[PDB]
Amino acid sequence: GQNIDQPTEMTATEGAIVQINCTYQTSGFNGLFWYQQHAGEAPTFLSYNVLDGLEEKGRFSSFLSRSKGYSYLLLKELQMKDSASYLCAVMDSNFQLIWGAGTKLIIKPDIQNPDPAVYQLRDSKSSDKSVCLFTDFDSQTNVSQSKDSDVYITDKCVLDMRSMDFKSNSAVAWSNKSDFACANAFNNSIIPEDTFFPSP
Amino acid sequence: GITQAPTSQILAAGRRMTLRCTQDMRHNAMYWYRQDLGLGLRLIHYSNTAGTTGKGEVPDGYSVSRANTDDFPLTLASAVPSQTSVYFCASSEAGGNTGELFFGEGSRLTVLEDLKNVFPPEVAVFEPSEAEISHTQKATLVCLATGFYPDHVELSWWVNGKEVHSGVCTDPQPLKEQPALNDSRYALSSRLRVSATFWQNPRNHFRCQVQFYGLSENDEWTQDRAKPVTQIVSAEAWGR
Amino acid sequence: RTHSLRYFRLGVSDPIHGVPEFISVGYVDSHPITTYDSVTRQKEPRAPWMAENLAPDHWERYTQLLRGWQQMFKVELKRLQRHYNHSGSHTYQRMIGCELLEDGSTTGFLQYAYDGQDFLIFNKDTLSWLAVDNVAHTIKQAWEANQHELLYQKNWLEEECIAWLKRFLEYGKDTLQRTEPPLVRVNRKGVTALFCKAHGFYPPEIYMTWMKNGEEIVQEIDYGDILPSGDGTYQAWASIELDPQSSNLYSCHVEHSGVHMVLQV
Amino acid sequence: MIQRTPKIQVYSRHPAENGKSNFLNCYVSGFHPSDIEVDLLKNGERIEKVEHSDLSFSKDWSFYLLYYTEFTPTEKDEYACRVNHVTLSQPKIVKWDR
Ligand SMILES: *[C@@H](C)/C=N/c1c(NC[C@H](O)[C@H](O)[C@H](O)CO)[nH]c(=O)[nH]c1=O
Repeated sequence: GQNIDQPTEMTATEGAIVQINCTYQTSGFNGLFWYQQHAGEAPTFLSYNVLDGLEEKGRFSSFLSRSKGYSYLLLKELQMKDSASYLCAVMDSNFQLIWGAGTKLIIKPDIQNPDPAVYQLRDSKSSDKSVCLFTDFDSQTNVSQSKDSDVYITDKCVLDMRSMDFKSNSAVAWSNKSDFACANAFNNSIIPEDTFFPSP
Repeated sequence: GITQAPTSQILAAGRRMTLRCTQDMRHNAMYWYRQDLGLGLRLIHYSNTAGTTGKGEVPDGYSVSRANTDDFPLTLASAVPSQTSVYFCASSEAGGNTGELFFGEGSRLTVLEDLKNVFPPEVAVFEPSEAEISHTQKATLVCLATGFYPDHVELSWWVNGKEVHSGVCTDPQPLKEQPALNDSRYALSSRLRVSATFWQNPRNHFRCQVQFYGLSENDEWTQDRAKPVTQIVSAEAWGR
Repeated sequence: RTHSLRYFRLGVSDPIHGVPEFISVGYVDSHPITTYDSVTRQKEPRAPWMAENLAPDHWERYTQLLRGWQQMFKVELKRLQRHYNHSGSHTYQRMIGCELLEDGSTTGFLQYAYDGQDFLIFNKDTLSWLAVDNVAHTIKQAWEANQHELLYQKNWLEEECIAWLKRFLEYGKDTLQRTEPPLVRVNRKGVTALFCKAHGFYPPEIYMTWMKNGEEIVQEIDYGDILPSGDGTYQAWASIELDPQSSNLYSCHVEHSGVHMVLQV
Repeated sequence: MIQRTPKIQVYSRHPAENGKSNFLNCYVSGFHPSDIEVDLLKNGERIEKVEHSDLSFSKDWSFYLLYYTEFTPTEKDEYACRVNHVTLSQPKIVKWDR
């Protein structure tokens, strides 16, 4: 074959449905595979289709149309653990498995009680850094990389306190600059209007 | 099932590396892929059965053998910078049918023209904001691993001597400290959030541990700083 | 015209010295197009118009596939011979392929044999395996438990095989799609017999028969086989025995590639 | 087990006109298993320059082969095809009947 095409990235909400598309131009067709690959880990087999129609496996279903040259992987009732890359692969006439570039699926947690705030973490005796934590904001909030080259800001990360069934977003900002405060750390991001800034 | 080794490796350009791959599932078909950002898995070499092997899409610089069913070693005769990649070994009961692939853990290889700028992580832990404790009755510790290169790093949290995962969020990817440069050093952050009552127990111990895969004994080192061998760098905090 | 593509495999346990334990060749119609065996370990063309139109990449990829298929075929024969509790040398065979008929309809087939007798036969419409005995029944169960492999086979037979066939048909069209008409004669051979004889024709499909009084097809006709003459054309015959006490008038009828012919004796 | 004995047919490529160069064919078919020995005979003696197709496969699982040599047929030259097979206790000789 020659081309396997799938979107680079998709973002959906926890509890919703997402359809991940894979189109293929190949010389010959002997079936299409879907694999799941969590970041930093090995791909694992999800499905195989080769005749037309829909095939279900738990929360995931896989569809194929040979005439249109495409398939989708359907994920229902999305959960955070579905956050992963999803890889499409087609066997061609020579039975060579041809791999698409993968679709990264990002899932926004349902934050039931948002309480956006920026905190200053306690200094470490062994570091010249001061550290700021933007946390408990709603999932529609995006965190921007900073403008100041000597201020470092991490992407938002969803943590799960499984004991209390509680999820929260946060992003970390840090610097050794003398002119660096938590009150200004995330000024390049659009943050909620009610974001709580504890006084020093 | 199927095992790949080693799983993380720095290499001077010119060195000979052999990545090992073994499965005891009695699969006839084995595969070596490299995975690179923005591309689909690319096949290097493959073997449909013992006693034969074939060339994949990108065989050059690589060789394999398959004298037996179980083993499929990938050899790089003389490594080059472009061979920095993540290598996956995979097997299948039979080649070219509907039976799926079983992947090994993956091997992260970084081939460097000059080891001159390999750095280990600086690790630091920052204790929770008191305002957070008051406002939320929760307490978030932060760990930072900074200044390391390459990005072969694994961060783990340790509470009272045992590794934890609940309440932890580590960045999935490290960030470039200077995005422009191509030899830019990296940073990685992680958080551990506990209940305020758990944090406020004096006997509770928190440690951030960062495993770094770096140079080995036989690597030449000429820099005036400490040789960045494979090592664990950690930092701790006690409850208050 | 109707055309077909098929691949055979032959496996032999404990073969005599020199003889390969594995052979596989493809055909388009009566023409060999590919060959592989456990001695050469290479897939090679058996027709000039195959070698000329398929790059080395094709032969390299399928050589690797065949080396795998060779191994699996041995393991399968081993398993059959164990289950039959058979000693000595036994054969395993496979045949897969498809036909593109003149009216544009298609057929597809896949089947196996042990010691030259049907063993397992695939039904791509019911997606199931017919088993001729309880050794075959055991395999049927394992094979049918793997639904994806059945689906895969239906797809290969119905779509891929037909695509391969149209492709090879184009490659060999100067051979496969030509027509060389038969030369037909009648020969008389205390009993007399009329022999209707055809030669020089291509394709090998030909219909020969004897009629009596132009109205009825003769019962008791001896049919000769369609034989390769060695030059890429074929020959055949059909005979009837004459009854001196009968007033029957006889004629040879030949049909070849859309042309009918009658030789009145 | 079933072993199938080879059908043996001996015939010329073109209709034989005495004195005119031709090809003598021995078509050996319908046999199983595949091991088989085929010789073309010149007045009782084997011909050295004999060619043959690769072993061929039939739908009914049997095998076939064509053996052939160039010849100039004469009135006094008798030709034959000698085949041996496991189904055969001794070589079977089939004469070319013109
Ligand atoms: C060259 C294409 C040789 N092919 C070949 C095949 N091919 C048909 C088919 O792909 C195969 O039988 C299996 O169903 C797997 O796809 N079959 C065979 O037996 N021998 C050959 O040499």
